[PDB]
Amino acid sequence: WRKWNVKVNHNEKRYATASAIAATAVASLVLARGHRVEKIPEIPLVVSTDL
Amino acid sequence: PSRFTKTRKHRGHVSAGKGRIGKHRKHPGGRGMAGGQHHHRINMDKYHPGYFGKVGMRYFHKQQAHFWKPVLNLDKLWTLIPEDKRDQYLKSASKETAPVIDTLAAGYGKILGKGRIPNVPVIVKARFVSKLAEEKIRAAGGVVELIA
Amino acid sequence: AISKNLPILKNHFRKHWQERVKVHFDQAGKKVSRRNARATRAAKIAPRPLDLLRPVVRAPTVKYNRKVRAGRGFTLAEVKAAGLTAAYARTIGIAVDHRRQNRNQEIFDANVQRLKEYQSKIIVFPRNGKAPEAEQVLSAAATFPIAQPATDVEARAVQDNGESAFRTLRLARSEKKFRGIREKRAREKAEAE
Amino acid sequence: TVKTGIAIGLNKGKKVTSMTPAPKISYKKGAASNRTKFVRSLVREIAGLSPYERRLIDLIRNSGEKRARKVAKKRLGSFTRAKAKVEEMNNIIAASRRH
Amino acid sequence: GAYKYLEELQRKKQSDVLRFLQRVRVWEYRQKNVIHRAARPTRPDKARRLGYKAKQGFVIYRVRVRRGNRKRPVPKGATYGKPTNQGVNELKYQRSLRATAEERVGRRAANLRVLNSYWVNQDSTYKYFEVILVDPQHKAIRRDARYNWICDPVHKHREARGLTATGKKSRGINKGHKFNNTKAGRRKTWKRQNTLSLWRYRK
RNA sequence: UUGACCUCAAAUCAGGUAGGAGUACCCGCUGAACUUAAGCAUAUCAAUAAGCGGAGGAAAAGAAACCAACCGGGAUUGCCUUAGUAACGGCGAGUGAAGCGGCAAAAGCUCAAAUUUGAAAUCUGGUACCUUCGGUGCCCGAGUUGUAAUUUGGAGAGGG
RNA sequence: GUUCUUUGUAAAGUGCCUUCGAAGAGUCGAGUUGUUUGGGAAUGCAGCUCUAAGUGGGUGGUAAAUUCCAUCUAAAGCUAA
RNA sequence: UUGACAUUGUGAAGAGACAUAGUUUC
Ligand SMILES: [Mg+2]
Ligand SMILES: [Mg+2]
Ligand SMILES: [Mg+2]
Ligand SMILES: [Mg+2]
Ligand SMILES: [Mg+2]
Ligand SMILES: [Mg+2]
Ligand SMILES: [Mg+2]
Ligand SMILES: [Mg+2]
Ligand SMILES: [Mg+2]
Ligand SMILES: [Mg+2]
Ligand SMILES: [Mg+2]
Ligand SMILES: [Mg+2]
Ligand SMILES: [Mg+2]
Ligand SMILES: [Mg+2]
Ligand SMILES: [Mg+2]
Ligand SMILES: [Mg+2]
Ligand SMILES: [Mg+2]
Ligand SMILES: [Mg+2]
Ligand SMILES: [Mg+2]
Ligand SMILES: [Mg+2]
Ligand SMILES: [Mg+2]
Ligand SMILES: [Mg+2]
Ligand SMILES: [Mg+2]
Ligand SMILES: [Mg+2]
Ligand SMILES: [Mg+2]
Ligand SMILES: [Mg+2]
Ligand SMILES: [Mg+2]
Ligand SMILES: [Mg+2]
Ligand SMILES: [Mg+2]
Ligand SMILES: [Mg+2]
Ligand SMILES: [Mg+2]
Ligand SMILES: [Mg+2]
Ligand SMILES: [Mg+2]
Ligand SMILES: [Mg+2]
Ligand SMILES: [Mg+2]
Ligand SMILES: [Mg+2]
Ligand SMILES: [Mg+2]
Ligand SMILES: [Mg+2]
Ligand SMILES: [Mg+2]
Ligand SMILES: [Mg+2]
Ligand SMILES: [Mg+2]
Ligand SMILES: [Mg+2]
Ligand SMILES: [Mg+2]
Ligand SMILES: [Mg+2]
Ligand SMILES: [Mg+2]
Ligand SMILES: [Mg+2]
Ligand SMILES: [Mg+2]
Ligand SMILES: [Mg+2]
Ligand SMILES: [Mg+2]
Ligand SMILES: [Mg+2]
Repeated sequence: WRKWNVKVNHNEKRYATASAIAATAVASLVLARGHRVEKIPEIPLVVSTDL
Repeated sequence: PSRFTKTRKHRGHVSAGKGRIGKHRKHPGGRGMAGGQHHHRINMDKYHPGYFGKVGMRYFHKQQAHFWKPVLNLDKLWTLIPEDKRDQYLKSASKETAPVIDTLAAGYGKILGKGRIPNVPVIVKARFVSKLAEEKIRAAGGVVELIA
Repeated sequence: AISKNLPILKNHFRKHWQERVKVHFDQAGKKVSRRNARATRAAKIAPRPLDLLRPVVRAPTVKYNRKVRAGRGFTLAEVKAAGLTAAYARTIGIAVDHRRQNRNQEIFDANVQRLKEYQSKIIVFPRNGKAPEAEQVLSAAATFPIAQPATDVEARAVQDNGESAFRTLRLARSEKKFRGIREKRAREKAEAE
Repeated sequence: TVKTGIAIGLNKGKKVTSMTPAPKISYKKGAASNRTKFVRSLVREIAGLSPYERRLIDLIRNSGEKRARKVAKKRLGSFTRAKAKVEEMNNIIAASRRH
Repeated sequence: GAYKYLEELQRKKQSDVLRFLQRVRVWEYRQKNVIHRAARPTRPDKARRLGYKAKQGFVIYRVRVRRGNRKRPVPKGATYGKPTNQGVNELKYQRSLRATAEERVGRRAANLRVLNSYWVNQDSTYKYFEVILVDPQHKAIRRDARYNWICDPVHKHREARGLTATGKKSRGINKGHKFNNTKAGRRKTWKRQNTLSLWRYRK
């Protein structure tokens, strides 16, 4: 009966996921994270819906 | 989490920060609220005057609900009108057409009088009213309409 | 065991309580099964919905009567008015309640109307065999939502006959408060020889 | 009834257009009936009075309705049944050893 | 019909005709064995309203149980304990004599299921009962939709589980404010109010 | 003399059933003390452990002798809440539910008491056959001290 | 889904008129004892003594008498989730 | 152990009241 799960305020959960999304542009961030994106066109990388 | 806690810091110190003289033993004062009228009276009066003994009358089978009756002060009131609709009614303060506010429908029981609504006429439907709240309401050309 | 300026607590843990601790570890589990059960049933139940047609009903007590909420079933009266008998209405997916009573004509019309609409908007397949496949609406509830009735208009003229409301309440409270006594002064003054 | 339309006071409550429902038979569960009436009468005159029932009527002739009640209220449950039982006794008396 | 008269007659237990009867009969019973088969209902109208039927499958037993308090067993009165618990002699027993009656016959006829039971007579020493029973494997009962519920295994020894009418009585199974402790069935409802309910996302 | 009936027996009588086990969970009975109160007897631990009887895949409960006091609700069960509240309590230590509201699931019913009385219309069993979880014929038997049809309070029955 | 027997001079539903309308007892209830309950002039349970009625009866969380009102229909029974 | 109530019924004489007919109680 130890606590296994944690409650996060739903709003703040979104502040986080939002924040997270926003950093996936910001190429240095991406770069910093592992991820080999030197030799890619641009960031955000967007690609045909045909995918 | 364990790693941030002061017991981690006490490791290697003999007494876990509980003293060599006075130790940490099972229950020195007694357990729970023991001795409240004896060796723990000083803490009880001050911090908790009023604790022991009785006042007032018993009510067997008291069901709250019976007494449900949330209050709304004039103070707000106008908040029970959606904003768009609200400004429309503020300007054109009149008889003939004045907003109807079901405060029972807003889930209030009684209207109290905290302070100043504008001079717009309002039709106020409520179960109860404080003498003043209603006075102030009329003083802007509203009436209170008594419902249930 | 009393110290500092702390609030007095009441943590009832002096029985063998570690013996009756339920941790809903199966919260995810049940939801799924719960979901599967509905899906198995929805299928088994052919094109019928998962629920029955419930009635409108004003809530009990001083506190909730402002609201109107789904009831259990339709009362022999309502069912009758809406043009069918219960024995049948029970087979057409209408809930009937022999217990409930009619005393308010606003609600009775509401319910009868509710029944009318339901009837028109369902279709009852014949007993024969054919079973002309017709796709299930799962809810009857969603389909025929219950709503709060309109009690007034948005704006209207201010009529003030002048009588304080407040005072009417005080007076009203009063009248009841002495209602008895004055019937004793009516009984005691009647026995004036 | 009729409700006053306000939220305190004598006929406290919301005005609403009324209905008065068709009556439930289960509301006449008490009700006599020609059948039971007959049977009970007949059974009565078979088995007759019982010990405490005799004493009750002899009490009635010799000390009145008020002491009959007091005693009967001990015999039976209560003062209300005792009322009922003494009545029932008076009618045994009048109907029989009189008219 | 006759039944309505028997019914009304039985309610006059202190009637010269009924106490003649009661006295003769209570002597007859007391001579026989404490459990014994009954040829028929002595109260064909009572039996009948309690689910009895005069067809092969239905069985009546008459049984005798001692009256009075439960003397608490304990050698020499000795209770070995706090003194609220020192009582021995005014102690009552939570089940009724009717339960004990049903229980002892039901044990005596394990191949039967007990359906119900009614009081017939007492003196100072004994309360006399008649338990009505059903044979769940007699085909007259296995057919007949009205009584073959009794044939299921969930109804084995209903008398031993407080499931007959006397049972449900003392179990306190009724609706209402007066039966809060005991009605979903006391022990189960205690467990409920003494269970700690902890969620994943703690409330 | 013979034939019943009531009630009671017997059989290696024809066919069946019960026991023991398991017992996490379930329905009852019975029933502590350590402990807490800084001592202790009421209280508390606890309507708990130990002991006893009885079930199932769930058990139990269940179609209101309910809740309410409202514009009323409407079988049962459980979750969230009501609420550490109403209340109990050397009113000390401690204890402590329910009604409404949201939700999960939903589902309703059976007798007794009634003259079939122009027809016991009902049923176990044996038997022969058959399309064998059964049916039909026939025969013993049950049953009128009442087996079916009919009706269950929401009603419902008899006449027209 | 198909296919064979038509179960029937069988069964059931509904509207008006009239007369009816059977509804569980050593139980309900009461006193006392004891146990239990948050249940407080007594929450349930049991023992013993008393013991009903039929416009009756139970409940309506402060005892009692009086008058009303509300609300169900006990002392028998089955039932999935 | 002692009392009351229940198991507990049938006569007869004698006391006891409606207040010197016999239902009732020792
Ligand atoms: Mg911590
Ligand atoms: Mg850590
Ligand atoms: Mg560290
Ligand atoms: Mg250091
Ligand atoms: Mg340090
Ligand atoms: Mg260190
Ligand atoms: Mg140091
Ligand atoms: Mg320290
Ligand atoms: Mg040390
Ligand atoms: Mg020191
Ligand atoms: Mg206190
Ligand atoms: Mg404010
Ligand atoms: Mg706890
Ligand atoms: Mg402890
Ligand atoms: Mg688990
Ligand atoms: Mg559903
Ligand atoms: Mg078909
Ligand atoms: Mg036989
Ligand atoms: Mg002991
Ligand atoms: Mg005690
Ligand atoms: Mg409790
Ligand atoms: Mg937390
Ligand atoms: Mg054999
Ligand atoms: Mg066993
Ligand atoms: Mg115990
Ligand atoms: Mg311990
Ligand atoms: Mg101690
Ligand atoms: Mg200590
Ligand atoms: Mg000690
Ligand atoms: Mg206790
Ligand atoms: Mg145990
Ligand atoms: Mg098994
Ligand atoms: Mg099953
Ligand atoms: Mg299941
Ligand atoms: Mg069951
Ligand atoms: Mg019913
Ligand atoms: Mg109602
Ligand atoms: Mg309910
Ligand atoms: Mg406290
Ligand atoms: Mg407790
Ligand atoms: Mg709900
Ligand atoms: Mg069913
Ligand atoms: Mg009944
Ligand atoms: Mg006990
Ligand atoms: Mg008590
Ligand atoms: Mg009263
Ligand atoms: Mg039955
Ligand atoms: Mg059941
Ligand atoms: Mg003596
Ligand atoms: Mg004897």
